[PDB]
Amino acid sequence: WTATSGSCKGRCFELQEVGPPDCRCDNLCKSYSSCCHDFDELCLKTARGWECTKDRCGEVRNEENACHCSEDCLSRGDCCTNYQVVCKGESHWVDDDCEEIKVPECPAGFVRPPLIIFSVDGFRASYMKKGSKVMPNIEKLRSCGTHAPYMRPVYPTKTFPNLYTLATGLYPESHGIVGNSMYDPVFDASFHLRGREKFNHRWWGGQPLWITATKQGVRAGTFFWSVSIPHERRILTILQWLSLPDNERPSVYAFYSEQPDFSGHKYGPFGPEMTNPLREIDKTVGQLMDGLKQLRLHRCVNVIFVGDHGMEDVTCDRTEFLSNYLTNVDDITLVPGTLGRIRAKSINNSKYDPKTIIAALTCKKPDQHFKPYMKQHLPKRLHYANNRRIEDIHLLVDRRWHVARKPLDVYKKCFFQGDHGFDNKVNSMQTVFVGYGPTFKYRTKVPPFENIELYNVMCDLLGLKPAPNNGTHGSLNHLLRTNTFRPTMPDEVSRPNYPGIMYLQSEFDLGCTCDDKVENKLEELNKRLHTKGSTKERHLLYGRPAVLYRTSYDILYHTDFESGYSEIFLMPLWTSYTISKQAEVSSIPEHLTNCVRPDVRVSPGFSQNCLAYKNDKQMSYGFLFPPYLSSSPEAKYDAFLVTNMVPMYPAFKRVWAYFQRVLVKKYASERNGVNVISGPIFDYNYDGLRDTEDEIKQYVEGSSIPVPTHYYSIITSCLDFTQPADKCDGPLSVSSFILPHRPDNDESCNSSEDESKWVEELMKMHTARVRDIEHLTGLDFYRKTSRSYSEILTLKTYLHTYESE
Ligand SMILES: *[C@@H]1O[C@H](CO)[C@@H](O[C@@H]2O[C@H](CO)[C@@H](O[C@@H]3O[C@H](CO[C@H]4O[C@H](CO)[C@@H](O)[C@H](O[C@H]5O[C@H](CO)[C@@H](O)[C@H](O)[C@@H]5O[C@H]5O[C@H](CO)[C@@H](O)[C@H](O)[C@@H]5O)[C@@H]4O)[C@@H](O)[C@H](O[C@H]4O[C@H](CO)[C@@H](O)[C@H](O)[C@@H]4O[C@H]4O[C@H](CO)[C@@H](O)[C@H](O)[C@@H]4O)[C@@H]3O)[C@H](O)[C@H]2NC(C)=O)[C@H](O)[C@H]1NC(C)=O
Ligand SMILES: Cc1nnn(Cc2cc(C(F)(F)F)ccc2CCC(=O)N2CCC(Cc3ccc(S(N)(=O)=O)cc3)CC2)n1
Ligand SMILES: [Ca+2]
Ligand SMILES: [Ca+2]
Ligand SMILES: [Cl-]
Ligand SMILES: [K+]
Ligand code: NA
Ligand SMILES: [Zn+2]
Repeated sequence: WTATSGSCKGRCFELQEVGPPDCRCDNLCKSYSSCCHDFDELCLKTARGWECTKDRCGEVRNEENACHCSEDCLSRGDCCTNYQVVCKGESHWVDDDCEEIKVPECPAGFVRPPLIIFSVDGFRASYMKKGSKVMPNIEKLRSCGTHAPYMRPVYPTKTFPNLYTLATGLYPESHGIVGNSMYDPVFDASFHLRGREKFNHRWWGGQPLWITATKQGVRAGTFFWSVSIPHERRILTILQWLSLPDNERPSVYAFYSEQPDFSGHKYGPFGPEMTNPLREIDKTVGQLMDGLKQLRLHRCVNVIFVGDHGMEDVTCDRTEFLSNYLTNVDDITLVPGTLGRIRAKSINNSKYDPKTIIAALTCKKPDQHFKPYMKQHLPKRLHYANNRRIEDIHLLVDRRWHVARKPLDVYKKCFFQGDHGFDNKVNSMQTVFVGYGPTFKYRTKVPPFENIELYNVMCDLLGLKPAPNNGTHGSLNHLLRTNTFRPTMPDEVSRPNYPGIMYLQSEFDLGCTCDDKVENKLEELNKRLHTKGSTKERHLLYGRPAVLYRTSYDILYHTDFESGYSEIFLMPLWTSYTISKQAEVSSIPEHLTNCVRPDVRVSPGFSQNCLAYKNDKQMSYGFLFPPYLSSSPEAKYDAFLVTNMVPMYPAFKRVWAYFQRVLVKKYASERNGVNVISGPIFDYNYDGLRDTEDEIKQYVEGSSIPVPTHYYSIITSCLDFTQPADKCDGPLSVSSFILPHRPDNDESCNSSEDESKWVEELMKMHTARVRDIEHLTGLDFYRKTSRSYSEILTLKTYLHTYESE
């Protein structure tokens, strides 16, 4: 019920929302069907349009008009945005030369520069260059302020997940808005774009920026706007709030445009009909900037122009149908389109089996345009699994395609030419970032970054402490002139032991053998020095990683590599080695094919054993430092130590051996040397975070050797590739991966072919940030470099995406 007989007199676009049954006057009342009877008349005036004309200048105030051109309008805060241009001889903001804003130039009574977020739906990154001739206001913000060539959205690349990620700094799996449509099985409730369930606060987790501000005594505008409020009135409303008295006036605001998304769905991303919507958005930016200039705020406010996601070419004829794969198609519910999510149609059907659905969808047609996954097997960089609202079965859809259940779903619902939602590394899904104002840098270009990082910066801009989030605070300090956040490196929790030779060979009963019984004072002192760390500066280039949790581990030194060996997990947490451009690749000699050697620094009780691998018919083993890259025949014996061994499915050994034998050397040739850090990851509950011992679901048969869910590598070199990796004076360059440790290669449809046709393609799909590996391992990397900590934070968030320009 609503008692719509109240009135909006003196309450238009009120900031405090009122409780039913009392009628509402706020910027969402229309969406709730709750506005007072007189809201249109009083709050949505349109008379005489949105621009002053020569004949209106100095008019007698008429309160019926949409905006004003009378002499009293500046003190009332309600002039048309072009008033000073038409009536007082001023220039439009876009026509003024740009001039560095070195300090905030704010009216008396402003305690801090306000922040205005101008958000645009569907604004693809390439529009900034391709549309620049028709967007002069936007082009000025871009060239004069701080800009990235693009900003990476979160997966799925849909509207609600991305706007709420911008507002919270959280991945969708943590904030709870995991699509535009959702079913929550604990609530037994469905969330949709249309309708009222989405207004229930239980869907929306974390803490959005407007709440963070309000809790810390910084007042906020209401961010949301009902679709029927025209853009001109949204801008006039912001400008009027900015004229409130000091104690009532907000410091943070948002504008939202449904364009260019709305037209992009109809016409495709570059349809000739797209020029007009871009023109219209630019005009809206111009109205805001002219309006700020009238209020003497144009060199006081920080403005962010940001998009949620891009737009791709997608038509009805590029649809794959599950009815062409499944016998049982009526026993499933599909969330369809640019991703798929599958669950049982009925919880009472005991003949539902996910294994058989997955198998019927795997590599069945030669050009198949989607790939099925159990959600825990999705690339870790997507962070798309730890939420009961994400269905176990997921379909990753190729760019330009849709998936649907049956053909009748597509013609009883071609209309559309654009859509979005695909993998967030796809070029067409990238969106925009520009920052302009006293707190941003002047004429500065910054590298691409992820939208999860912006909440921290918006908090910095307003002097707020951010709520706990998935950004890396300090990684975007290079965007800011002032208000930088200066973090300290985390303290190491566990210090290592440095074991010497403590065990005789006969103390070990591991069931291992090696043909190594082959015998010098020159070379003996030498090998002793290598075991005490004499080559460590070559192989550990950025210091040892720090262990940020409580555990027992040993540092082990060798000629060609250094490791941190866990006594609890019975394997290295990390293994570090450097491969120069000149390094040579060799084979594993015939006599050493099955060689595994006891490590006399590490007790039998804290070692793996060969017998377990023999008896486990599914599990084999591999090595973290590759025997192929040994510096000499004698050093090669170190690579077969039981302390360098890790458990590997034979199917995974195909991937790992090609990485180690072919790819590492290729990268050293291309990059002028590389430093490699490799290791295991355990994430059995798919939360993106290091497992404790009691979370491990699988062991090598009959032993306490835990099986990793994934294997990582971090590959570092000099950004100036004219210097070798091991003698680099300046910034670094990195690429990393987190490969799933699977007992089959079903993910790779071309795996019966030679590794040269499919392994590198797998690795590119599973590209990762250093920071992703940090979360998964409890390790902290790059502790000892010549670089500033903020620069290192930026390096740790880099993602190598393998898309062209
Ligand atoms: C990205 O950044 C975020 C934010 O920093 C990281 O997420 C945090 O990670 C922590 C660990 O997973 C987690 O800490 C736990 O908090 C529990 C209290 O949680 C409530 O309170 C907070 C604070 O206000 C709130 O934010 C939470 O909100 C979640 O849940 C509601 C719905 O209930 C949602 O609206 C919201 O979207 C959010 O959901 C997400 O997180 C939850 C987990 O909290 C997931 O289940 C969802 O799928 C979704 O992803 C909550 O309202 C606290 O109770 C925990 O303590 C347990 O564990 C410790 C171990 O130290 C143990 O000592 C305790 O005994 C206790 O265990 C008991 O409960 C167990 C389970 O019932 C039981 O088995 C035991 O036997 C015990 O009885 C814990 O400290 C923190 O909540 C989240 N925060 C958010 C916002 O998500 C995230 O990790 C980052 N991602 C990456 C990859 O780095
Ligand atoms: C989602 C989402 N998440 N966070 N925001 C706010 C936002 C954020 C950000 C920021 F700075 F982060 F970039 C910028 C702009 C907005 C406003 C978005 C807006 O104006 N739209 C119209 C209403 C629509 C339906 C709706 C109406 C009402 C409600 S609710 N449940 O809050 O009443 C939800 C969705 C949602 C889109 N939107
Ligand atoms: Ca959108
Ligand atoms: Ca985990
Ligand atoms: Cl969705
Ligand atoms: K075996
Ligand atoms: Na295969
Ligand atoms: Zn859209």
